[PDB]
Amino acid sequence: MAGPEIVKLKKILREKAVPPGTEVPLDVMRKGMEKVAFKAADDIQVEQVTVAGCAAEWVRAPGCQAGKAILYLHGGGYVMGSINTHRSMVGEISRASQAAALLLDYRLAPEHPFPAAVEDGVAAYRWLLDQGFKPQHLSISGDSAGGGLVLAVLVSARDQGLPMPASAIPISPWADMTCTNDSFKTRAEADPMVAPGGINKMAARYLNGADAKHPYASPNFANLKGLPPLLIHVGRDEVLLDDSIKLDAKAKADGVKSTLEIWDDMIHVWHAFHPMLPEGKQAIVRVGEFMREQWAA
Ligand SMILES: [Cl-]
Ligand code: NA
Repeated sequence: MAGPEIVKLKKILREKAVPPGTEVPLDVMRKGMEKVAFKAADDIQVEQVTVAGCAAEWVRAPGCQAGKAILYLHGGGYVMGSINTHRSMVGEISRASQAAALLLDYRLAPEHPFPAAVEDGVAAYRWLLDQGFKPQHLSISGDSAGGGLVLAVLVSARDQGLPMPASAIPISPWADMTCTNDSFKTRAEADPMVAPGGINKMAARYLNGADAKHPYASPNFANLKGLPPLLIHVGRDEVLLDDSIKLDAKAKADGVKSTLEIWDDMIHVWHAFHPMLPEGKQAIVRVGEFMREQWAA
């Protein structure tokens, strides 16, 4: 059934998880995420750059093809996460796709609420086009809050007249700020991650009074017509299951070439656990293949 890695991983995550209900201050969560972040592989080279007023890093694994790039939007519920927390996983995505990744330190809430993150994402994409990268040589990817942001950035870029990239790969996307999908109940017991009444708090902090059904905050409610080919990754054992299934339905309905992959026994952004999780490495390899596939077309 389930690999021994995932089983032990779920065990470890449940042991370290903070009890439901307990309110962890934001700076504490932010420092905790930074503290436990995985160190990127020794062969991942990095270059600090500033993009659209944001700190960023070009994350290049060996084997990167010149002319191609990935705009990567990190997870962290729009309130935490950074270049440092995602450098390891992004390095591996760069390895599998044979393309350098632009890891953006976009503005976070509550200091900079919605639509600050979307503006930064769109500006970073504009920046890439301005640097000379061709739309057909580009890809946008991100996890969790970052996965939703991938879609939000695409819709906003499109509305502003920007060309669409060759592909987009949202990982465990959070594309519905309302958090009302059934999976928050049907997949809760199997989701070792936290938890959430904790997730409603992040939505509150990000929106800061904005309509939770705003297209740029919750892409599952947006018009996705014209968006590029999509690869949607999501674990069957996560509370955001329904977000990915509904995103896929919305996309196909809007004429978008969408490919949803629900990985059995997997958890929220299981990719991040590639060091100890075979499925993690596998999923990342798949993201890379899909990106290469779309760039070849
Ligand atoms: Cl923001
Ligand atoms: Na198909």
